[PDB]
Amino acid sequence: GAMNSSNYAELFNNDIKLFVDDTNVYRVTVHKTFEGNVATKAINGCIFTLNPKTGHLFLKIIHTSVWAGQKRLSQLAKWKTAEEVSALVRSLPKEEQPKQIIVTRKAMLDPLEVHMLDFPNIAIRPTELRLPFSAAMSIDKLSDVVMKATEPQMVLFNIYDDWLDRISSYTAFSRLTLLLRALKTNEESAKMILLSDPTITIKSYHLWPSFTDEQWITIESQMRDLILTEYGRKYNV
Amino acid sequence: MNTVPFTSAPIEVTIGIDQYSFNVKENQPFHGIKDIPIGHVHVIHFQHADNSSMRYGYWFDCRMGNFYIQYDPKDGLYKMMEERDGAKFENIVHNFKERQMMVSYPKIDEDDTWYNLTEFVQMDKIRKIVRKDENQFSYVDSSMTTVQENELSDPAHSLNYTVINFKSREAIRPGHEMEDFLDKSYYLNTVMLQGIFKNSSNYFGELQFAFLNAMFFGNYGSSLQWHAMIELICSSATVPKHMLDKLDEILYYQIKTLPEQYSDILLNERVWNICLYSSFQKNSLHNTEKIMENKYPELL
Ligand SMILES: COc1ccc(C#N)c([N+](=O)[O-])c1
Repeated sequence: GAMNSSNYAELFNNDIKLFVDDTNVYRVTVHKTFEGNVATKAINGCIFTLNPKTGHLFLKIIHTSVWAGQKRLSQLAKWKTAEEVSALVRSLPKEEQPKQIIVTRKAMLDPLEVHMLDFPNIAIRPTELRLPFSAAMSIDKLSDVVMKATEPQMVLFNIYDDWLDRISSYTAFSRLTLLLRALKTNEESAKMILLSDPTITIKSYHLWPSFTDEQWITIESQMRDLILTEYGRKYNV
Repeated sequence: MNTVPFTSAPIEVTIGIDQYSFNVKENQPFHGIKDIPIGHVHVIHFQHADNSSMRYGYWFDCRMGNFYIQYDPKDGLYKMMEERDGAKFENIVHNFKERQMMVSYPKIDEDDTWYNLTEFVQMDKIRKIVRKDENQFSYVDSSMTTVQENELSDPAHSLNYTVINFKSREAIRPGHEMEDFLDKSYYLNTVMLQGIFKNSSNYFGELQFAFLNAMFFGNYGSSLQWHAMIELICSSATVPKHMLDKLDEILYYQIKTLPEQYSDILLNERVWNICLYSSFQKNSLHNTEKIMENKYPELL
């Protein structure tokens, strides 16, 4: 059934599982027309498919051409997501296929279940967690590769960089979700915190800065301050 | 006009015959039901005074044989049986008709209700849903589960309705996942109508039989089947015009006949609201939508 605070360590056991987030699949800018009406213009999107144990991210870039001549795009986006996730599973060797797929939005359950009928043993699960994966496009290197795409493309990343060399997957996920929650609540302030120091560098093969352990404690503290504040600035407290 | 005689009524029981019913007292001189209209299937059903648990009954067609009811004190129920000796039956029945020991099937002349509820229901199809091939009549009760229910446990005593499952490989063509899930026309028209039922009359017959088992026995799996068969039509963008018109008539008479006090359990809010207001066929069921809105506006 549903994934929540009570079965949280299940994410870091040795059964392969993926989170699927579809928030950033169908993205538009809303604008005025010459006649003064409103129209949308789609921009490239992505499916965020993440192994929370290993950090492996399967970033399926959704090029705007996939929407050409289609109706009800927000509904199609859910089925397109499920088609691509299913195609990904089929492309993996049997021993790499997930035993569970957790969708971050319940509206993905029926599209993914239907696309995975061939895989009766893979459990499709919702979650009660409010995960901040929508902020993935606030990660500069992910945003860059999505916006530069001129065709459909899958790009593979490790969203934990090399952290698993020093910390556990539970701790890595906690750090990831803290960073992403910050970026979602106040992107400018979060980004200032991370890379405002120009003598701190992100490696070419990494997504986040190369912090020492002590600098990550400071960084993580600065993010929790940001989140609590915004939560005050937002409710006045 | 045919007759189902009874050897006796040793236990107090409410007896139903189609949509009619009457109370018989313990050891009352009751010896059966006469003037039963020929040309329709019928159902004779029972609820004991002491145990409202288990409504049960028998689907039959008097053209297929001479049937009589006898109370079995060992199994504790009224059993339908067939008399092969056509003279034992003619004489046994005539004796009871002369002594006026029978109730008359109480059809009003203007009244087409039973025909309208059983228009497409045939005994031969009943007997394939309810498998007991040594008898010409079919026993159903409140507790019997359906084949599909059993998959999710005695197979001899199951209701073998046609399995309908909207999230199944049978329902969903590879490569048409979204199309087939959101528009079930290929499942309705190719898989079910052309492939399994062969024609819409057999589809409607199973739909009507499922409703009648839900209404008369409170059979939950039959109610699931009735709603599934409605929902498959309503969720199809492409349905023959004659089928939609006939469905509207079918459902109208089912909703008309349903006890007003059983609406809460026998009607699935989600299915009816989807069928009448969201589905492709939202504007195709005028008679059904009108009676539903005037009789059960709460459900909607
Ligand atoms: C033992 O055979 C019979 C007993 C009772 C009845 C009756 N009622 C019939 N009959 O033919 O209707 C047959």
